[PDB]
Amino acid sequence: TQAVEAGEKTVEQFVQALNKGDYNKAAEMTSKKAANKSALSEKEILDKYQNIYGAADVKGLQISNLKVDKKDDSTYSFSYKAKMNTSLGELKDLSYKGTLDRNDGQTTINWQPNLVFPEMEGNDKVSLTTQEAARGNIIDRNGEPLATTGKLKQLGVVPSKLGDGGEKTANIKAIASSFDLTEDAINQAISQSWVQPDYFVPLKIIDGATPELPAGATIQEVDGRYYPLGEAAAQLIGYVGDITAEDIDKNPELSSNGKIGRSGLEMAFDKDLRGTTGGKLSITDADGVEKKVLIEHEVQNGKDIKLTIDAKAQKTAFDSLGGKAGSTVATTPKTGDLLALASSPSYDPNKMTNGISQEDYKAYEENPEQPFISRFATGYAPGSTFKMITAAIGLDNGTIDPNEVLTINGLKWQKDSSWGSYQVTRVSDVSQVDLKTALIYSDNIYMAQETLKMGEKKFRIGLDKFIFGEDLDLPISMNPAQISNEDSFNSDILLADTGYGQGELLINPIQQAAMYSVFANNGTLVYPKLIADKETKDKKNVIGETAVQTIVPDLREVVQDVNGTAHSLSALGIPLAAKTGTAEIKEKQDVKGKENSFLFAFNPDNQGYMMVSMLENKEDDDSATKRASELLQYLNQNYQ
Repeated sequence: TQAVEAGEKTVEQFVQALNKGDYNKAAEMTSKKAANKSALSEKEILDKYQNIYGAADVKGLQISNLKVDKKDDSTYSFSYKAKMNTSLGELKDLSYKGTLDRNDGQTTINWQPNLVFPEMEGNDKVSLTTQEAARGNIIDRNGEPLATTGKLKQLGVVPSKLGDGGEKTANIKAIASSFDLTEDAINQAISQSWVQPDYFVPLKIIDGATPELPAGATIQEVDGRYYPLGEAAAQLIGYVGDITAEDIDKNPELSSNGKIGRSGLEMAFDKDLRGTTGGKLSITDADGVEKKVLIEHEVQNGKDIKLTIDAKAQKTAFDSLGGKAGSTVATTPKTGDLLALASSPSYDPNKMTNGISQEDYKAYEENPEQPFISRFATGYAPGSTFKMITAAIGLDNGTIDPNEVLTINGLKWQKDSSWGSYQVTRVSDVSQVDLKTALIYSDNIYMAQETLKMGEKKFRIGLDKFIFGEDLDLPISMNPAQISNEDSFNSDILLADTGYGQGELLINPIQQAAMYSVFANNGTLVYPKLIADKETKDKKNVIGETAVQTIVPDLREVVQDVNGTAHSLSALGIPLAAKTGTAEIKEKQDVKGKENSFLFAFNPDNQGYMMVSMLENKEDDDSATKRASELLQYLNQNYQ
């Protein structure tokens, strides 16, 4: 027991040193090279672990069922079960045996080749064969490809077949002026460090038809991840990149020369799409002949993933933004299917995954509009579109009378003189404002007064019946919506601002479509759904059915009334109930009013579609309503 406990400590340190990848520290715990001792020296044990555990990508060696006895006077026998993770999976239940050595006051391990793998003997070799699994596809609700693996036309140049002098200058100009490529980049690619005279230097990937090949140009069809919608769904789908040496260290089950999802659904579903690597890890004889198989299973390709996205609605919603900063969400509000998740501006995922220069990558990250942001998953102030929620809350608790008319004089209003130089501002000087007039003209002073009349307690009681604080069950990384920073406003000004969707509210467009869905389900909140096979989840009795059948008739007037803020949508001639809205943000980059334009619209007859669009930091004379004409027509025809 005095030395049997110190012997178990030596086995614990030897296993730990192998687990931490430091094989030299484990080799120094072995006895000298002999017949009754260790079979190899210091550096020989090191190189054997570094080769075998390195080729199989062994990681995470942990043991159990450790038992150390006593064979001779200076020899203790140990044994333990162990498991490890390799390139082909898990090595469950491995019976290890060995003997210790209590020479002097330092116990060592009589190392044998059976400590690498159980049934290894002498000069036994280890081989590993692997077959890479094809990445699964991402399809829409109708089977259209959003992210598939197919053949790509690769344009390249051979420097030897270009010209010895003078002729090479005309061909580089003949290739740059025929494939829409930089004239100074074709010369730089053929003059890198890795380039040889007779090599094939790749350049650009031809998307559609291929033009005529000048002197030196040639096409070589290669395979790779292709995104048909391109930038129209870049933030949602994402892109895949080359797997690095450190990516394998975190997960040894990745292909050593495969593709790994870097963002979006390609990364959130990287396990379901990459499949599993097939092959065999076998111990062989000294002559190279097979002996014992440790792991073996066939290659299993990745499973396809079907979304609720509509490829046509996704491209229309993105193109309607015209490259401006903004986002658009289209849903079927009765089931929760996300028809389109557009974010603009965007980046090219095909150029991203098929070799991108670091100059074009710097343009993406240095763009002040930030095309890498998934704006449908970024928290914003909902804007004065939120006046629907504050009105519906006000109708349930009996605070707001739909027929009561407030008298508002001017464009600015403050409660008391204690507000200092702050005033709630409206755009239309309407003297007699009731609830219907406040929703048509988008009056902030009306809801600002009705919120203070309602009080903070009754306001939050109605607000807490929504999805504030909840984490939506979606494969999209996002933060939960919040009413404010703390559990109390502690400010009449902050309370009034929250009334018309300002203040410290933070709700991303996906969460907005969830809350606004109560107007298409008689007050029942329907949670959004991205995967097609998911079950519809709902939250009944968020607002009263009385408040819905009172606001929705008024929301029709926001489109039909000649002074309605969404009157330009009445040109469509379709049954529409909409609600506009703006939000003024005070950013510090250029001290000036950055205003965000919002639009919410849905079909009030069949509740077939629902849309929430936004223009971030909008230009002058621009709005989300000016751009929603095309998407609303498509959703009205195909989602009745």
